[PDB]
Amino acid sequence: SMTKTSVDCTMYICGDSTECSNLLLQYGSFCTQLKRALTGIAVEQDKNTQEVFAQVKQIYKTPPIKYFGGFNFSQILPDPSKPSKRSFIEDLLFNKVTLDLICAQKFNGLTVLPPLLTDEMIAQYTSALLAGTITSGWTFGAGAALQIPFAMQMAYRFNGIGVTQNVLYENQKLIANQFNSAIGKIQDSLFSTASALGKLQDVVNHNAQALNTLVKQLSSKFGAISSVLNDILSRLDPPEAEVQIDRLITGRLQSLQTYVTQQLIRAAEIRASANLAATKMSECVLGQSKRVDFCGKGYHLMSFPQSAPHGVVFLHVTYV
Amino acid sequence: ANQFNSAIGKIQDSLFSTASALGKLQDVVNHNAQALNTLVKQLSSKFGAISSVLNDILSRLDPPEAEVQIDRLITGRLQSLQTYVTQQLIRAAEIRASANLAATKMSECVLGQSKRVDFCGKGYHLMSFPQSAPHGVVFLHVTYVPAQEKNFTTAPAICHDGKAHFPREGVFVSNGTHWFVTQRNFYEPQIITTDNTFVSGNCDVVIGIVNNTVYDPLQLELDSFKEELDKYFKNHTS
Amino acid sequence: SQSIIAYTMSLGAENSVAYSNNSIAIPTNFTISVTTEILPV
Ligand SMILES: *[C@@H]1O[C@H](CO[C@@H]2O[C@@H](C)[C@@H](O)[C@@H](O)[C@@H]2O)[C@@H](O[C@@H]2O[C@H](CO)[C@@H](O)[C@H](O)[C@H]2NC(C)=O)[C@H](O)[C@H]1NC(C)=O
Ligand SMILES: *[C@@H]1O[C@H](CO)[C@@H](O[C@@H]2O[C@H](CO)[C@@H](O)[C@H](O)[C@H]2NC(C)=O)[C@H](O)[C@H]1NC(C)=O
Ligand SMILES: *[C@@H]1O[C@H](CO)[C@@H](O[C@@H]2O[C@H](CO)[C@@H](O)[C@H](O)[C@H]2NC(C)=O)[C@H](O)[C@H]1NC(C)=O
Ligand SMILES: *[C@@H]1O[C@H](CO)[C@@H](O)[C@H](O)[C@H]1NC(C)=O
Ligand SMILES: *[C@@H]1O[C@H](CO)[C@@H](O)[C@H](O)[C@H]1NC(C)=O
Ligand SMILES: *[C@@H]1O[C@H](CO)[C@@H](O)[C@H](O)[C@H]1NC(C)=O
Repeated sequence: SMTKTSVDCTMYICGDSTECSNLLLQYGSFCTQLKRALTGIAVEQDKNTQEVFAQVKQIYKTPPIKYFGGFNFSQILPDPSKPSKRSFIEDLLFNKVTLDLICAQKFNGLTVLPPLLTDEMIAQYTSALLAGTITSGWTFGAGAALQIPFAMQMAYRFNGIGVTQNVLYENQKLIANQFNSAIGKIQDSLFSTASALGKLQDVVNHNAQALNTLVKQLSSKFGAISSVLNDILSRLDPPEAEVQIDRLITGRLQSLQTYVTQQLIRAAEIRASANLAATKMSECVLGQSKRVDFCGKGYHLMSFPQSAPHGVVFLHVTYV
Repeated sequence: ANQFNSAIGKIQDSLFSTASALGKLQDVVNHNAQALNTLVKQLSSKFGAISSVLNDILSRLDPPEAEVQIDRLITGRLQSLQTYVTQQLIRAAEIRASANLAATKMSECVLGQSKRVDFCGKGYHLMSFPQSAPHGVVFLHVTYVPAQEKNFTTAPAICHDGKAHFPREGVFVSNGTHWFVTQRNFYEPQIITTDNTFVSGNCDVVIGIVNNTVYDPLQLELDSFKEELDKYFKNHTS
Repeated sequence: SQSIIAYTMSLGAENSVAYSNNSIAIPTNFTISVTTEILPV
């Protein structure tokens, strides 16, 4: 998802000016269109988050004993010693990706709407998905969660990639050690190797830059004597004022239309990304995929979800 | 067959009662109608001109003075048209993505059986049926849902004669006293046999292995007739 | 008498899976489900 933004047209174009508002009434329903488009974008952001993360019927919990055949899930399991019961990896993700400019943006008609699902709720959904996948395999995604020992589930996954289960039962300690080493290296490689995790910051930067450009366009005269509405109203009669007011109205309306169009295009891109993320949650976390390179490089065994600011992280466990 | 008939009968109610979807088609229709309504309503805006009617401006002004109002109206209506076409392009891209998804679902759920989780409904996809709807498609996904789960004790392998036995296709289960092997998605207990199992190594590696008897039909028949042969030889000799 | 009430979202029922060391759950029945998916074309 991305930041949900609301714009007051009258405040942005004709801030607390009645003459400018009366002149802006002559341009029809452009601003109702802009408001509708922004509302659609915000509702779509909430829908994106719901379709990615609300993929569990029940909030599954892991038993108090955290033994799963030697596998080490504590770095991705919830931490009760936290206000938001985020995991180690999730806490790292939220600390490294971080969302005056904000005051000024809020100062002329541009507000930011909070997401419907809080970060605590997204962490709860991720925790339920993780508990379901490590206590019941892929059964919880097709109906009731049926418990199975984790070693036996991993034997099922080995069968699903063409390897007999005796191989896993005879190399269980080695496989657990390798998984533990890789999941330990995740906490370094996620933030050191870079590659991705720049996508979330790119989304944040794009939204912040768009809002900054929109609020900076209020300092342009657009051919008028001044960019301040009060100055024009104080230094001219309404006949001569109307020309400058109309110039400012045209410029600010063009700025608003440009911002809303770029927002619509970016929202379409984010919707495509969220549909991909929902498909990956269904086919990599709720099941075992046979599609090549859909859930990581190699023969996909399983996947684990983690929540990140405005995004999701998939830890793909594969056989190489 | 009875379950499928009941579910397909409930479809005719749940399609229009439970709502959920089927609002997407009406949303598309409403968006298009609202866009056209806004476009045709923008013709009543003066856009700074004396009037929004072209005939009025042409009748009340000379071409020099008329041209200014005409240009104002032209700019306003051109902006309205450009806005409408841009929103139409974005909505057409969204509809194209939806139609690509629908074509993929028709290929992979109606023309085949999908192993992709939740691509053709919730549960284990059996089949799908297409139906046409105004400006859209409806997929009736028939899936298999496990219903009545029972609790069993399970082991990764069975130790019989210093050999570890693994199920060929299934899982070892026990109600508490007896050990069987069953298919993993439906309880159908079968006696553990060399036909249902394969051997790999000894019982010193697998964690959780239990002793249980693995029966050999071949050896059963062999020693069963060997006992009769021994009795025959005993009665012939003495 | 009904009124407008505000509340915190419930994400779903809490279900502690009876995960164990040698325990398995296996279905003895099944249900044939027919669900509906509407897609604009
Ligand atoms: C699983 O069985 C092994 C093998 O024991 C043999 O087979 C059994 C079915 C039974 O007939 C035994 O009498 C056979 O000896 C068990 O290993 C035995 O362990 C006991 C206790 O330490 C020891 O006295 C025996 O000598 C062992 N047998 C051999 C052949 O080494 C093993 O303990 C069994 N596991 C469980 C959990 O019961
Ligand atoms: C499941 O088996 C594991 C592995 O042996 C058990 O974990 C051990 O429990 C014992 C008993 O207290 C401890 O001494 C060991 O340190 C534990 N090992 C590990 C790796 O944690 C576990 O207790 C078993 N589960 C049940 C319900 O008995
Ligand atoms: C498996 O489930 C089916 C479907 O629920 C059961 O069939 C039902 O049986 C009850 C009891 O006899 C009847 O009242 C219902 O009318 C039946 N339903 C249908 C759709 O036929 C069936 O008994 C279950 N079987 C087992 C072995 O548990
Ligand atoms: C499990 O995970 C944590 C986090 O890395 C680690 O410190 C701990 O030692 C692990 N436990 C075992 C038994 O490997
Ligand atoms: C299996 O046993 C556990 C522990 O008693 C119980 O909580 C659980 O509901 C049982 N599962 C089924 C499917 O009956
Ligand atoms: C387990 O199944 C066997 C074979 O039918 C049966 O004889 C035995 O009684 C069962 N045990 C229990 C505890 O139900």
